[PDB]
Amino acid sequence: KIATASSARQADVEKPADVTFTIENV
Amino acid sequence: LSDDFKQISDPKGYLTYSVKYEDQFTKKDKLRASEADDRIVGPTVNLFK
Amino acid sequence: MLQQPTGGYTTLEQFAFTIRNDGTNATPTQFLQLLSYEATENELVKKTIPTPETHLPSARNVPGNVYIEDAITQALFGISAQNVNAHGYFSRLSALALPNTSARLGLDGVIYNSETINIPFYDPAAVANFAATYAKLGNASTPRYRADMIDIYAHVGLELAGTDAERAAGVMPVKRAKFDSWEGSLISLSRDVVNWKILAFLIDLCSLEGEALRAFKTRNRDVFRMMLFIMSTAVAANVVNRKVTKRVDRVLEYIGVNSMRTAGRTATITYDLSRHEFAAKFLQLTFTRWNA
Amino acid sequence: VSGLLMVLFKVMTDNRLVIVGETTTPMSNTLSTVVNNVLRTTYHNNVGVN
Amino acid sequence: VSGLLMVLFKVMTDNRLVIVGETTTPMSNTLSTVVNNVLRTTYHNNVGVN
Amino acid sequence: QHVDAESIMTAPKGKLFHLQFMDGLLRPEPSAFDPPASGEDMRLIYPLQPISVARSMRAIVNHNEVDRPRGAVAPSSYEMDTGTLSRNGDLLYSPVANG
Amino acid sequence: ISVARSMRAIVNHNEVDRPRGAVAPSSYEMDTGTLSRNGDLLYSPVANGQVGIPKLEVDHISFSNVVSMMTANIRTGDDMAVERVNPDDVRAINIRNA
Repeated sequence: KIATASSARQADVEKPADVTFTIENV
Repeated sequence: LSDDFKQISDPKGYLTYSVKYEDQFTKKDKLRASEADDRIVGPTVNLFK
Repeated sequence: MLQQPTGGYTTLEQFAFTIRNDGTNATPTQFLQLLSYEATENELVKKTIPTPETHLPSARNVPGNVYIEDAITQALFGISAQNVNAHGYFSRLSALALPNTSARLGLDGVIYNSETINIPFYDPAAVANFAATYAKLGNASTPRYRADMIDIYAHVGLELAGTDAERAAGVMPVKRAKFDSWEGSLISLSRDVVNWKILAFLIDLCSLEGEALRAFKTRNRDVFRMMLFIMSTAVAANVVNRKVTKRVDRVLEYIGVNSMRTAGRTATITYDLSRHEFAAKFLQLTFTRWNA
Repeated sequence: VSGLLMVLFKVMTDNRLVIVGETTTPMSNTLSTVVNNVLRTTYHNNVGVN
Repeated sequence: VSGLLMVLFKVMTDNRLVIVGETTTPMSNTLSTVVNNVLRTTYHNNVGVN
Repeated sequence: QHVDAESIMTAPKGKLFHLQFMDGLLRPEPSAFDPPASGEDMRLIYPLQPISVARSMRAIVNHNEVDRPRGAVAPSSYEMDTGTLSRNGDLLYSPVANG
Repeated sequence: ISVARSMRAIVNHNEVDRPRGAVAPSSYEMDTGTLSRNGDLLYSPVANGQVGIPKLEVDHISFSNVVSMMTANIRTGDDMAVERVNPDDVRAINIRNA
């Protein structure tokens, strides 16, 4: 088979901050 | 033979823990654990969630 | 049972009070050096503290181990402490006040109704002297016994920012504190203080008498002053950074004047009214013991 | 009072005799050290709660 | 040159404010020691690339 | 389950009442902008003796991530002391200190 | 050219040996430092006891950094509301006093 080349950049995964209703602390 | 005893496995106690939770409290950082350690420790961490 | 040293428990290396200074360990005395003050046109005057009520809360037995040290330190120094006036802890404290109680105060700061031989604890006579006064912290909420939340802070100012001549005079200008500081200097200071084992300090304050007691008052004045400082940041009307050259100076206006502010803010820990009642009562008892 | 009696009766007549149930011998390297110390070679899969 | 300006503009007007995302607290014994040292209790599941 | 003062006063002497009591340790703080409450919540009935004699643990949440909530209870050490057996076969706790 | 290059030739020359012309990432890419007391990013101190150079002060890129964050969304709460109560009589209003 023929030799080949490829590329990759790191992807964005930024999202608006989630709204949670539960709370970690008293 | 007489059935003088009642052979069993994984016995009931006379006392058990009972728990009331407030469901609105919940830690945001999920705690991954070893599957083995999760199967020893795990009934406990659920009951005292 | 830990024997109490003639100089008090505070002499022990086990009970050293220390604070991080931009992260490095330092005695409170070498933090208070950084502080500098600007006087203003108003003037603090310390009228005498009303004497604390004799009435201790009833010594009802309660399930479990009360964590009294953590209770007090959180009520005074912790971020958004809750249930500070809940009565059970101080009821056990009054149980410690009894002449021959089974209860014991661990060096950990917990109270155990068991004799609990495994855990080391303070000499019961000393905690008898200490509980006999500080159980009164349970009176802090009851309307008959609420402490002056306003005037007592004058004393705080005088004992913190007061120059030796002003401390003799009993009257000082209201002051604006300032110091070279770091990102969350006041919060981190309150963290460093809330971890203090103050019961050594209080038990020594109540148990010691005569020359050992007065020497305790001189040896520990900086400690007392740091607790006073954390409270002052809690009650300061306003706290702000000032950018002098590349340095950032934290500025607390004003020392010795309780603003009765209750809403939270970034700069400092904040008292809800329950924390004001508590802190004021604590100041009543502590300043009464300190001046004798 | 009656209930205590029956509790006391039911315990007086508890003729149960344990036999080992299904059990496991976790390979140790698979357990976190805090749990590896507590563990003693083997244990019932019905660990219960402590 | 224009692009640099707009880069410089877009950074001058970046009003983003991070909130912690979904996170994990790996049980440590489950991580190889080289990674256990680098790790500090918790981390975003979107670890990124270093 | 509710209880009028009238029933607390006029219930047969032999009957078991069933009171309820809140543990409000796990009630989260009000929002900074919740409207002020002019009203005063009030209470009449209290226990005369400790209730929650059965309690083992309490307030399994974090106060401020690291700090302990006031009124939280850790389990007694004895719950966790698998001891050993005495030479006749009775259960024992672990020796405390030595020997 | 290849001013942008961070790494190169991520293969093995002869299993253990390094290929000629391969480049390892600069140390700075990997130095999560800490924050200076005012809150700026810094590299780790080099040797001792010298204070860590701020990351913006020098030209190397760094991909491990300490970002401050809210623990959870801060818009979650109820919006502030007030009780405006306009004056009883307009003629009685004192606009004076300057």
